[PDB]
Amino acid sequence: KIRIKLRGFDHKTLDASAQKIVEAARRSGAQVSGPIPLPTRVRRFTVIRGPFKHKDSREHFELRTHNRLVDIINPNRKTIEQLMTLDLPTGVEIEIKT
Amino acid sequence: SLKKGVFVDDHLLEKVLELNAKGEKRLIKTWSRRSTIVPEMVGHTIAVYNGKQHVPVYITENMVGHKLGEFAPTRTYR
Amino acid sequence: ARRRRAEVRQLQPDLVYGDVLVTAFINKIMRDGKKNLAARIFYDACKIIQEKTGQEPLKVFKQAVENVKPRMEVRSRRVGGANYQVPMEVSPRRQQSLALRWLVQAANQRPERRAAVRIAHELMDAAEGKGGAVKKKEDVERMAEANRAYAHYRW
Amino acid sequence: ARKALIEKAKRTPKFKVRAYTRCVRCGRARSVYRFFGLCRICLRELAHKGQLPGVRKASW
Amino acid sequence: EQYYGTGRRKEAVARVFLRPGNGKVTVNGQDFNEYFQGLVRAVAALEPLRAVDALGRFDAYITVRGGGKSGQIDAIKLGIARALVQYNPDYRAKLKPLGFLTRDARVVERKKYGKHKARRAPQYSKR
Amino acid sequence: GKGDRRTRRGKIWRGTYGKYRPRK
Amino acid sequence: GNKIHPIGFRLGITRDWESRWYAGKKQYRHLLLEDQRIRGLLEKELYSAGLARVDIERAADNVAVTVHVAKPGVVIGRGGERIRVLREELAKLTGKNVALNVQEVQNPNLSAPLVAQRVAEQIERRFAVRRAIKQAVQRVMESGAKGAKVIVSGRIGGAEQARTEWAAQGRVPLHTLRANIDYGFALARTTYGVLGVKAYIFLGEV
RNA sequence: UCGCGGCUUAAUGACCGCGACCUCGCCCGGUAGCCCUGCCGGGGGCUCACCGGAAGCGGGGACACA
RNA sequence: CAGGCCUUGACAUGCUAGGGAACCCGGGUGAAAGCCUGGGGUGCCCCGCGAGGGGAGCCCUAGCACAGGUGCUGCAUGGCCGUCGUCAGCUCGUGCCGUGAGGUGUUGGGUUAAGUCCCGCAACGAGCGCAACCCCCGCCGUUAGUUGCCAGCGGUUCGGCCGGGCACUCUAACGGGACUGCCCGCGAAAGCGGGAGGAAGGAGGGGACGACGUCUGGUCAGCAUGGCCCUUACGGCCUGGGCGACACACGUGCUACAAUGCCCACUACAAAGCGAUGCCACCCGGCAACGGGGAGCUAAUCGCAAAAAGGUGGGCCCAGUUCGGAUUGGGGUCUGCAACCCGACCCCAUGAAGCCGGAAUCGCUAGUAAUCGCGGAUCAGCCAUGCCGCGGUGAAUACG
Ligand SMILES: [Mg+2]
Ligand SMILES: [Mg+2]
Ligand SMILES: [Mg+2]
Ligand SMILES: [Mg+2]
Ligand SMILES: [Mg+2]
Ligand SMILES: [Mg+2]
Ligand SMILES: [Mg+2]
Ligand SMILES: [Mg+2]
Ligand SMILES: [Mg+2]
Ligand SMILES: [Mg+2]
Ligand SMILES: [Mg+2]
Ligand SMILES: [Mg+2]
Ligand SMILES: [Mg+2]
Ligand SMILES: [Mg+2]
Ligand SMILES: [Mg+2]
Ligand SMILES: [Mg+2]
Ligand SMILES: [Mg+2]
Ligand SMILES: [Mg+2]
Ligand SMILES: [Mg+2]
Ligand SMILES: [Mg+2]
Ligand SMILES: [Mg+2]
Ligand SMILES: [Mg+2]
Ligand SMILES: [Mg+2]
Ligand SMILES: [Mg+2]
Ligand SMILES: [Mg+2]
Ligand SMILES: [Mg+2]
Ligand SMILES: [Mg+2]
Ligand SMILES: [Mg+2]
Ligand SMILES: [Mg+2]
Ligand SMILES: [Mg+2]
Ligand SMILES: [Mg+2]
Ligand SMILES: [Zn+2]
Repeated sequence: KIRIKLRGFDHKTLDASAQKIVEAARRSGAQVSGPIPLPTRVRRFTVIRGPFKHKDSREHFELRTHNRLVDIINPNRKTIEQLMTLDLPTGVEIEIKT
Repeated sequence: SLKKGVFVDDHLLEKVLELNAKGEKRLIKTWSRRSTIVPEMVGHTIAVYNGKQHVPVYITENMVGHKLGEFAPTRTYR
Repeated sequence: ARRRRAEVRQLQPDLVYGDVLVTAFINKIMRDGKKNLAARIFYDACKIIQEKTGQEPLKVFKQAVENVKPRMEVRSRRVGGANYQVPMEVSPRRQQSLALRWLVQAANQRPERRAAVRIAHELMDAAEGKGGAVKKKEDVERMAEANRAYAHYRW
Repeated sequence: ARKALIEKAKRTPKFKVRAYTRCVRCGRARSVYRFFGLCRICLRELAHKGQLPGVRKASW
Repeated sequence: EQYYGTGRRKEAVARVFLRPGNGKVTVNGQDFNEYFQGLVRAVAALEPLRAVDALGRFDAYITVRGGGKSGQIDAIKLGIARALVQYNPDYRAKLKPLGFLTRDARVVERKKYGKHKARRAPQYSKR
Repeated sequence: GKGDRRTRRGKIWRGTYGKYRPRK
Repeated sequence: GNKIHPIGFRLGITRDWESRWYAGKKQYRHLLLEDQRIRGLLEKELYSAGLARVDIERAADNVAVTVHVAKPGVVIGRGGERIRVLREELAKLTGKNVALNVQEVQNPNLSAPLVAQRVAEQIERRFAVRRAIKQAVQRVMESGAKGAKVIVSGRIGGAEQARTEWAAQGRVPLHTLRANIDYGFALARTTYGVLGVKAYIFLGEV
């Protein structure tokens, strides 16, 4: 039915922010689908490493947005109680939409 | 290029239309080279500006659908 | 390579003949990563073979490779003063490469104009003995074996 | 001329083509990123310090 | 029912489903030789069944995906073998004299900065 | 070849579209 | 043209990002501007307390600006008022709820961003340079660490030729990813130039 | 966190013995926000986040939900 | 660079101070900047129905310290980097030897990618290096399924489109797996030659990683910075030009010089990506670039998007040609205030040099070379054939 979507950067806090939410909406009523790890979005960008004259042999960085969604299937007020109030990520953008 | 504009200037256009008042003087010192030779408003010699000075191009009917910057050549060694 | 033996890339067996000489000939025909056109050229070439001569599609080609296969080939070695051009006998695992490369060069320089008929008229004349590739073989086996005077450098 | 230009990048009451983006920490006018806004040098010395979240030395 | 197998090669993947079936194969809702139409190496994919010599018993529905034609062909060449190995003890020890179960992970190797195609260094002045 | 602007491959190399390389 | 930055070499593993937050292309540049400007306020104007790092977070409009200080006695205030005025300063450049959590270090010599600053204070206080280096490494080992290395770069000792002096006690395994070598860097802005103090502190491995 | 002796030191340490203390309440007093029938003003709840007066302080060094 | 101009100035404040204090609207001169210029005129500190006055932000004037410098110096420097070179090394503690510099350790034979390891040894250890710890790509498993597939009665807009549903491919976490692990031959041991099983072999393949230091390497023009120099100019603003010029020379690439090739049509087959003032599906118009509607997308959901090479069957017929696409003229579309210097494309003419290249030289040891397209960055457009990535087809050879 309704989805909650979790972007962010560190997956090691993201999975502990998502499996917590799976456990919380389990503990607050009926069942909800697990963490569906839809693919990460890798913003790569390259940089001539030295400041002046070093075009060959340069460095490049990556920026991995980790997206993970959870499909809430029966949204009771009991679910919104321990879900929409009890919002605790740390650097993770959660967004709740149909 | 450029089929949706007359691409003449808000000061070159004003000066040539004011100098076409029944015939008038000849000095018009422009800096904006980008403007075209104002079609059916030829005749007055314009001092275009290649950067070093003002070259006084006498504009003729064979040069009407061109720009003013063609007649201020910007370099030596043709 | 310098350190190790540098073992050869094991090829594939071919499809329609199941042979290993023919795949190296596909590779020597193959221009700029175009094997689906190169082996296409070879199978049109054996079609022209079956049209012209009542032989096998593979036998005239294998006998052409054998009758272009060199034995004594000349290699240069600088031995002071004037760099001598020493003859030496060739491993068959290099004779196959030299033979197929000569076949492709002489077939591409061969004065016919279409792809597979150049190889057709080249494999016919090389299996006969009067082709440009066997001419090049006799050229190098007359460079060597008449350049036999400096053969005491085996290296 | 860079203390002029790092404010000329701010002010635009004239035409909107002259809004070239300039770097944020330094004042470089080349290789400034439509992401972060740092140039490539400020990007390298902030990605190595760790003041950009998510960025990381890449190897794929 | 399904003698299923996986298969993947060179970022071309393959889901082979060997049927108990008479004599044909198919691919992705198309005919076999209308998918691989006129490749001289097209029928190099079916080379498991012509060498487990079990060709006269099996159909193969195939969803093959990604990569290119001759990458998908080698994906099928792995797929038929890894599919018919699965329901079998003795269709297994055949491919070690064939190589027909190894993904062959020679992939298109990653381009390196300075070079052009991960090995091709630029031309060299030295002057 | 590819530097040409009035063919198929000469337009796919320049990237754009035209009478010689159309849009479907 | 060597030795990449041993924070950013670790950065994915064994080491957190010093500013961790999130948004896409819309507000990443706009967050990074205020995230640099907060640090340009702090590191310029909190240096007397000796701040090591400025861990900056925001979940949603809760800017945790938690800093790492050796001595919070001039970044909090007597009972706390410099913390108050500094939070009303942090409100002036970003309007959000800028919760500034000062956090002290567990040993102010196992933190390379303050050892390097202490060496920089010695150079700007005109002390003997290699005496300061071989003292700072010894004070790090008496605090107790697995290995240190204080590279101090050129114009050293008021000279004209600019050699680089350094001293180590213990092991500094830079190329080992699991090592957790903390790294600090601090300029020294005395009369004879810019003395660039670096310091590596090899903490517990794995 | 600061004086005085020393541990510890090279200036200086981190650490001890008292002292100038602190804030938090166990010691006291006031201010102020809501939870609401949608709009404010009159009874409870007590919360000191804010602040003055504090007997020893239980403590640590300079901070904060209901 | 040329010209118009501004001066404590685009700015950072901080002071003396009549003034206006937050600020909006224009007119004229002008290439613009600038300069000259007229109409509305401030909650608050306030004592205020008072005249008002001290006086708090901000702003303009006259000044002040000063700002500013892409001015010089990378042999004054930091920072960062290229480099020798991912090369196998450089050292130290202690002991010994040597008057000492300095050995020794680190030599020797063996061995590897390696100063890697073992056996002897005045050495015994240790540090930075190597290796490994990290990541991708390999296989397998657990979790998870708005991607994914017909296995299922079966609807059927007759379509992955759904109705049933996740089997898989996948996705991205967490795990396992490969270690000489086994066995044989050689070997003092390390290890080497081979075999088996495995998906994989003896660093499985690639990344990131680059020691002590050298080149007084490069950068004061990314920044920071000592010093000296400019301070109504070397600073600042703008308009226009230049950075694109061209007698030639060089370096790197791109297309070519063709029939394995070229042109038209048609049908396939990718990963990587990137997009709310953007991507633009799908129509209409225009041969076309594009233009006018407008769907979807806050994106594994919609879009760029066509993939190209391939394949299909039609043309060309060894021709400077239906090779080549440089040039020049014309018709135009977009961006942008502005395409003349100098943008990109579209179309129609033009059709040159060039028929595999001197002496020399470079690149490459496996998905590599070669050939083919695609994406991204910066970005209004774009110089892009470049760079950074992605995949498609995919070789020959390494005797030594
Ligand atoms: Mg001689
Ligand atoms: Mg061979
Ligand atoms: Mg621009
Ligand atoms: Mg490639
Ligand atoms: Mg043509
Ligand atoms: Mg289509
Ligand atoms: Mg001085
Ligand atoms: Mg003034
Ligand atoms: Mg000098
Ligand atoms: Mg330097
Ligand atoms: Mg020594
Ligand atoms: Mg002695
Ligand atoms: Mg070693
Ligand atoms: Mg490996
Ligand atoms: Mg120099
Ligand atoms: Mg300077
Ligand atoms: Mg300079
Ligand atoms: Mg600067
Ligand atoms: Mg100037
Ligand atoms: Mg230039
Ligand atoms: Mg070239
Ligand atoms: Mg063509
Ligand atoms: Mg993009
Ligand atoms: Mg429209
Ligand atoms: Mg996407
Ligand atoms: Mg995708
Ligand atoms: Mg033209
Ligand atoms: Mg050539
Ligand atoms: Mg020569
Ligand atoms: Mg691209
Ligand atoms: Mg360029
Ligand atoms: Zn920058």
